[PDB]
Amino acid sequence: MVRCMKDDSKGKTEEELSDLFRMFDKNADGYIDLEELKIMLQATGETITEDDIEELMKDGDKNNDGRIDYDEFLEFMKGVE
Ligand SMILES: [Ca+2]
Ligand SMILES: [Ca+2]
Repeated sequence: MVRCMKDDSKGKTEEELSDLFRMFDKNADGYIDLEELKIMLQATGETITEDDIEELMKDGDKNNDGRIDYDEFLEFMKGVE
């Protein structure tokens, strides 16, 4: 039958991935760049270099536009290896 609260629909769809994108973003505009990503990366303990970040954007970018967005993230996260 039909429920009220409906706590069965617990499927990890793209709806949940949309949040992961905002985490990486700095100002939450919808796109990510080496400069922006370099900021969030600074929080990490290890000392990453500007060159090391280029690798993250290289494989992270699928539209060869230079930045990463929801469409790119959903594609990058949906099977990185
Ligand atoms: Ca952004
Ligand atoms: Ca792209």
